[PDB]
Amino acid sequence: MVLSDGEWQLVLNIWAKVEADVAGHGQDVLIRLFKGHPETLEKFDKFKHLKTEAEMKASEDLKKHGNTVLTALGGILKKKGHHEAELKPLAQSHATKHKIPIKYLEFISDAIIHVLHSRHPGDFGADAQGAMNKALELFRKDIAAKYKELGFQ
Ligand code: HEM
Repeated sequence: MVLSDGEWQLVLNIWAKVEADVAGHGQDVLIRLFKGHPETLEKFDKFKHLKTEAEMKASEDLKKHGNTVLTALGGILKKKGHHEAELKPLAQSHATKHKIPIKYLEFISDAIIHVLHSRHPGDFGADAQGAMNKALELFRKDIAAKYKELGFQ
């Protein structure tokens, strides 16, 4: 389920803009995730104390984790169609340690798309949106395959 060269270029072109403020994007993504799907917040022992959007926005640890998430995703995206090594430890920890259903990965994928549109209305047009959908679909597909191996799928 392979992206074209042009599709990868669109993905990484918008991603280079994310990289001007990775932590801010990452915090926005986690806030969108937690507000839209509160069950996801409950998987984070270290964030479940946050009861309001303002509290989420004020948390420096949440911002840091947002940076961690998007920096790791950036690493995956820059490997384009060959991200096996980067994806492996992530699937492993999310399956066995953090116990994160694939469905929650769908939720965060949608949150990323939402945030990219919110912050970049002009640059993140339909072509880039579609290419980013495909890149995040491939991410989910490959994680789900590792989950299946490990009996978490
Ligand atoms: C784009 C998708 C995601 C990426 C790239 C990502 C990345 C990471 C990374 C790099 C870490 C630290 C290293 C590790 O433990 O593997 C981490 C930790 C963690 N992730 Fe994710 N993650 C993603 C999605 C999610 C989702 C959707 C959830 C929950 C709904 C989640 C829950 C957790 C938890 C609970 C930890 C440990 C947090 C702590 O330090 O207390 N992850 N994630």
